[PDB]
Amino acid sequence: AKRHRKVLRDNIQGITKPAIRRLARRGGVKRISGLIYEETRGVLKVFLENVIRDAVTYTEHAKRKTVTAMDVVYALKRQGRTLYGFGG
Amino acid sequence: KVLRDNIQGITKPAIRRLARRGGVKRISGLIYEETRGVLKVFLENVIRDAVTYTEHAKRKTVTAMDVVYALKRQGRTLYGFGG
Amino acid sequence: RAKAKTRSSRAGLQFPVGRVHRLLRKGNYAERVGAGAPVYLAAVLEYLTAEILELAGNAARDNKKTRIIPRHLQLAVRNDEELNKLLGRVTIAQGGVLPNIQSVLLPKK
Amino acid sequence: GKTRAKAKTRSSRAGLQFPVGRVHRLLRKGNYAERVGAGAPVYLAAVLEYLTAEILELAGNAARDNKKTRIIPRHLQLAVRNDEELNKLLGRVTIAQGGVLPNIQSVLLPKKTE
Amino acid sequence: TRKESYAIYVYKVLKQVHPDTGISSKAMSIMNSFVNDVFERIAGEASRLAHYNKRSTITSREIQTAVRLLLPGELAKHAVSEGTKAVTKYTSA
Amino acid sequence: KKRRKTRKESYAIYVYKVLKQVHPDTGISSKAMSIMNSFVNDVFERIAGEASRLAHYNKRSTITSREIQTAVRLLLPGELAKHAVSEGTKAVTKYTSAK
Amino acid sequence: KPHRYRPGTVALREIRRYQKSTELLIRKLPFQRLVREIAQDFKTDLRFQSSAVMALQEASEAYLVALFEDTNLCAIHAKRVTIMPKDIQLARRIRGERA
Amino acid sequence: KKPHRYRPGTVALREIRRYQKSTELLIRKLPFQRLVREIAQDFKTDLRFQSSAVMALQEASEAYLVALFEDTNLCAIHAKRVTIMPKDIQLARRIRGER
Amino acid sequence: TRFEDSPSYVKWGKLRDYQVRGLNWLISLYENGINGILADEMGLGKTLQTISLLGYMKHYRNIPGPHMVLVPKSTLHNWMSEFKRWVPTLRSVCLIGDKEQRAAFVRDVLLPGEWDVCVTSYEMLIKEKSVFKKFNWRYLVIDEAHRIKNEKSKLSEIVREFKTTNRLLLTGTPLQNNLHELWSLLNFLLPDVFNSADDFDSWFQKLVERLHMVLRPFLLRRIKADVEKSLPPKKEVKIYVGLSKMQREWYTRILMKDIDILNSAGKMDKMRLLNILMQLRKCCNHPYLFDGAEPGPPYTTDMHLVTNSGKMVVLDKLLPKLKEQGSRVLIFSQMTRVLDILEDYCMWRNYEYCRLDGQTPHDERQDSINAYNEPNSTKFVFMLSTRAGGLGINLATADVVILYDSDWNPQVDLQAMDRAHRIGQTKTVRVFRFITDNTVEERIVERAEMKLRLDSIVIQQ
DNA sequence: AATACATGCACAGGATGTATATATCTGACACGTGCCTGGAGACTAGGGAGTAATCCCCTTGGCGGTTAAAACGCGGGGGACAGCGCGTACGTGCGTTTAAGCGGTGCTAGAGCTGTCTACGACCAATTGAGCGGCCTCGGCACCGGGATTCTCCAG
DNA sequence: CTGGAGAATCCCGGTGCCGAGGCCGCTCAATTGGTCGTAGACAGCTCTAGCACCGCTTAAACGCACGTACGCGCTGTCCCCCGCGTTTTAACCGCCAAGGGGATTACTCCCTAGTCTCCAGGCACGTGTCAGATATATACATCCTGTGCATGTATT
Ligand SMILES: Nc1ncnc2c1ncn2[C@@H]1O[C@H](COP(=O)(O)OP(=O)(O)O)[C@@H](O)[C@H]1O
Repeated sequence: AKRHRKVLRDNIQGITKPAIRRLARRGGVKRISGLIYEETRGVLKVFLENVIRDAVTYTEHAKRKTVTAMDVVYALKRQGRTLYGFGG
Repeated sequence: KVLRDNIQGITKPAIRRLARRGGVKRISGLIYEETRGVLKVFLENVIRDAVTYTEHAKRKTVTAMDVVYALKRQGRTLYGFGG
Repeated sequence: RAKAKTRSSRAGLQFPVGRVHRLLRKGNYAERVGAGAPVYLAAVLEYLTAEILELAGNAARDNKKTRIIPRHLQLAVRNDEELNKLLGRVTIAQGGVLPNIQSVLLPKK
Repeated sequence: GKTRAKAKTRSSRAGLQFPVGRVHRLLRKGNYAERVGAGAPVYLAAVLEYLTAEILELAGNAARDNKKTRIIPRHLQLAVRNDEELNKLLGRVTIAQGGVLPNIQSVLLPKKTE
Repeated sequence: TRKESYAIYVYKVLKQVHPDTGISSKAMSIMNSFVNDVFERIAGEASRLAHYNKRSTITSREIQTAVRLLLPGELAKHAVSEGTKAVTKYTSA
Repeated sequence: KKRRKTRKESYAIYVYKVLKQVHPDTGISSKAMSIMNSFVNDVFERIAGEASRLAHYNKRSTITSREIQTAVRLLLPGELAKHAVSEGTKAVTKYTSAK
Repeated sequence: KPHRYRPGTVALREIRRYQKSTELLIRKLPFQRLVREIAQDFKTDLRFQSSAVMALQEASEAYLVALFEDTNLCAIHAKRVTIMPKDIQLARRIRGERA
Repeated sequence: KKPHRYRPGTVALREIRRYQKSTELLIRKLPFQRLVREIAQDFKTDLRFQSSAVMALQEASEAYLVALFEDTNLCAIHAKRVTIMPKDIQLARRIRGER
Repeated sequence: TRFEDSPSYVKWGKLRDYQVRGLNWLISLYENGINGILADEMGLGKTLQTISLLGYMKHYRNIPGPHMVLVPKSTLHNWMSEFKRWVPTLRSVCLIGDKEQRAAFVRDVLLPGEWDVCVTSYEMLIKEKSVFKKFNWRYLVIDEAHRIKNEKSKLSEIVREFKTTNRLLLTGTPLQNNLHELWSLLNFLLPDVFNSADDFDSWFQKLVERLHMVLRPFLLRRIKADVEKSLPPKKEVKIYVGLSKMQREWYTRILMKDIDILNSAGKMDKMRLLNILMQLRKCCNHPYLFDGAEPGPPYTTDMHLVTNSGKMVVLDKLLPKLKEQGSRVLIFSQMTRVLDILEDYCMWRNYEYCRLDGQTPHDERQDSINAYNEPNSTKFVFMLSTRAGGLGINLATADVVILYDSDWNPQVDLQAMDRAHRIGQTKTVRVFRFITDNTVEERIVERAEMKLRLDSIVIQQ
């Protein structure tokens, strides 16, 4: 099996394959390949890198240390995806 | 003096030139009328959004700046015409 | 010195207009703000909110609930045409997806 | 008293080439905030100066590669599209008389290419 | 502390439209953020109209044309009708 | 004359000075000058709107150099942003050191 | 005897020729009559400054060229060479101009 | 005797209908939170979070991937196919207007 | 008043006299109609006290049930063994497991009211509140009454809204931090005399006055030095260890905050985010808890694993020193990863361990405690989490307890301290507890000492 | 008078809408500020109507090509058919690890004081930037010639 | 099959050859730089307490792995038909010139309308509290798959 001090599963791979499957059936697709998951993790890392870079820039400008919900609403609004709900 | 059927004045080789700039080798039939519909609805959108600017400014003449602003608020900004 | 009539009570509105005027002045839109301006703007906001909440109330009535949840108004906006076109790049949190399965994926055999 | 000394403009006082005073005036009249800081239009004109310097460097390179001596809109289009970050900065901007980057798809190349 | 919001007015028009219908907490936050976004978009558009026509004020004409711009067809028509009716009510009274 | 046709202020001579700085032997067509002028007006509008929304969000009223710094950190992507921030900070510290 | 070209190479000739060029591929006067024809029912008896018509021709030409580029991408991904109305309908559906 | 295995393409349909008729999250919250903290660690080190911030951009990333899988399924249907593939999301991200 | 001896309803029953005096106290509380707090020291027959109480109740007061007993899940089989061994006449049931055996258990025995006493762990009550709110409970006895430390926990609510007659409490260390623990316990047991915490503060020589104002109506507090007189009191030596070279360089490395290698860049990987004091606790325990402190590993357990933290150095020097001493040793690791590292090390030094991590199932738990407590036992080392192991078990076989790291609360340290000092010991109760310097751990034991001092001034009476 | 494939029920099974209790927690509402909005007035300046100058868009006319329109034929691409095989769906058994509930810190959001130097505003000077005009060099255009890719026989 | 020879148009490139928009030089103006006087946004310094991090506990549902099997993706063939390529025939775009009036647009006066500023008061918010909408549980009828096979026509 495995030996002790079990620290594993690099953090992008923590987004598990049935979660991408559940997102797929939520998106309404009948049948997935076996290669969709890796590039999907790449797409998600790219998108979160852009949005988190904007929110970190916002919170750096306000001289804070805690990313709020308002910072990521401003970051997503500045990208073209206005998120209702959280904050405001 | 209202004009009648100028959309079919956009001739087939003009659409072929517009396509072959885009990089397409073979072009099937009946793509033409769909291209007429696309062009017509797009510039219907920008003509309505320009005419509203002109009628707010109390003019009778559509300037180029109204077209530039109407393309700007559509997220399709056009440079060159004195922005 | 007399009784204070709110301008929303003189415009027939339900949205406030003093707050809208204070927002227009402090929001740095122009150095001057007309007196028909906050009345007209609160009228448009009131019509838009009534327009959403009527459809969201119908959708909450379909799912046999009194309350209105984000799923109801999300289905109401994406089910309507004009409100969808107004809110195309707008992501309602806790909203879910309007149900749509493409017809070549049903078995039908 | 020196009621008008040597009128050293701020573009020469920042070591710049862009109209600091005109940018200050357009920030004041521009309905952007209540007050506009003094260190702001120097920074803004410097950033605009650097961006214009980049676009003109690439347009001059692409125009010299076409042997001409005047930057035309085609050279501006090829300069902005043959660079990644400027393409992402101008991902929506069409320019007039610009043309397209030359790009045939690899599939549409004729068969038995050899 | 003090933080203004459009909660009670949304509840008022909700009770006006449907007299027996509640609403959540998060649906109230969604409607509040929606009203904030729409008001911000219309006010920014009227500001840009006032800059384009060399003006310096915002009267009802600028926001009426901003409503003409921002909304699709029948929604824009009915919002313009509602706004003109409300400003005639305000001026006449 | 003809009422001395109105002062249509634009960015012609600054574009032309910078063009003589980088490629000192290269002219420019007038339509390309209109392109660069519309470009610099658009970019100034973008940075101004961004710094205005920043100063609005922090509940302040003074657009100063820090908000333009974070506005060009938001707008410009990557290497362009870092080079522009370095150049703008150099210009501001030169103008403050020599005012 | 009348020496011909193989079907599929004059199209590549035209692709290189038009991507090299930067002119207006649609002629200007029928486009102007089109714009007046569809502005006839928004406000009657308008006037166009003809820099407006030049700007509209540039905007619609750039829009249609980007549309045909993405449509060509579609009909190549679908294992074809020719483009067909399902490809352009997919292009506007994915891009979001069509709901 | 003879256990009742469902056909390929039936549990898929019931899963699609069940997950489209719901509105809850799909990604599990602690791996997403640790992923967000590792992305945000790259830009700046000492970053706390709101604990509604991560829920906010979880809803954002979920809506993004749902739209991406939707038009990916669209273009895969267009290719006379049912299974989605890497070229599907590459074409969708290209003609969508992204990188 | 009542039974003036070790009574007769208990079978194989040797009640000591002070427990019988406490029984008279509880029955006097029952006569006065007041919910009380039985909160003396551990190892004072407290489970035998309440078992003797219900053995009096069912026999001479004709109360056949129900009287639930709340325990931590590490004490269910212990309580059921004490019920089956001392007062057998009460119908004895116990509930544990997933929803399937829970449904089977309620369908069998919990419908008709057939049992008399039902021991039940905490989370089982949180899952079956809908079942147990459908009963008329006579008593309510909570063993280890410190899950009710705050009065805002969902367990605190769900035990406050029991429609029941009597409540009784059973803990060892009734004070937790200052006053609010006693406040919440008083607002649980007798809620109709208690309104706000300011009332408790205004009632709070004033400290000893409020102490007797608790002690006379409802409190009982003793220690084994008052009643036992047959045992060593304690035997403690506070030994401080050195800091290894790897320990010191890891301490400077975590104090400059700019350390990691596990990518192309030298990032931080979130490990120095907010709570740097517990990161220094993790450092001072062992650097190998962090990533890559061992080299790019073929996972062998060298002596460099034990010579890279001074606690482990003194520990490896002392385990043969206790082997020649020849008695059972008892290690209490707070961090479970440190317990895993000790598992690897005692496998490397080939002693017999029984790991009590806190995620082990109960069926592999009670038999492990029994095999440690067998007559002439063999399992030399006994590795436990401090909380889920040292909360409520009895380990009178050993005599030396190794408190590896004292946590922020000194009273759970006293609980894991006196686990070995349960009934007393044939030998003396040696304590070898470790502490590292030049860190926050001295501040930990100092704040624990101030908490223990403000507990001591009131716990002397 | 038994085989071959097809159509269709039967029924075995599994999910699922629904009937009904009920536990709860969370939205609806009641109250007590107080701070923002309204009443009320002085004002000045931004907009509003007038007015002539004038550029500048719209019609008309001609004509001369250049592009569009129509036609053919065929060759190659789209599309249906079919064969296969392996890649993905589905069911089940272990296992792990998220999730809700604990304690248990303390960093850091956040509110309030408060003093200054920051920008606003105004005056006055003076000069740089827009406009106008002239002029000539870069570039578009045109002949024309020489290379450069393509297609087909045809002798390998 | 098949490279290749050679026509054979296509296209680059060269060399004039006009020509007309950059390009620079006055010009003179609205704008900006210098001075300085106020005032109040923000920098900076408090406290403070809210919530964010962080590990343990304990359940239990999903994730992982594997088995199996079959259904869809991929390739390959045929065919057929329909867009590409070229030729011939129209047609109307574009260039040029000229007129005409009309919107426009910069200047002028004037005048209401939003701003500024006190003074008071009542609607919006924060806090608390409680009952009912719904989340949950369990039970049961109600549909949907699936497929085994009985047979409903065909085959023999
Ligand atoms: N009469 C007695 N005879 C022998 N042993 C006793 C007697 N009474 C109590 N004990 C021992 O003292 C121990 C006290 O344990 P206790 O502290 O009551 O457990 P908890 O900490 O759960 O309350 C019991 O486990 C029991 O073994």
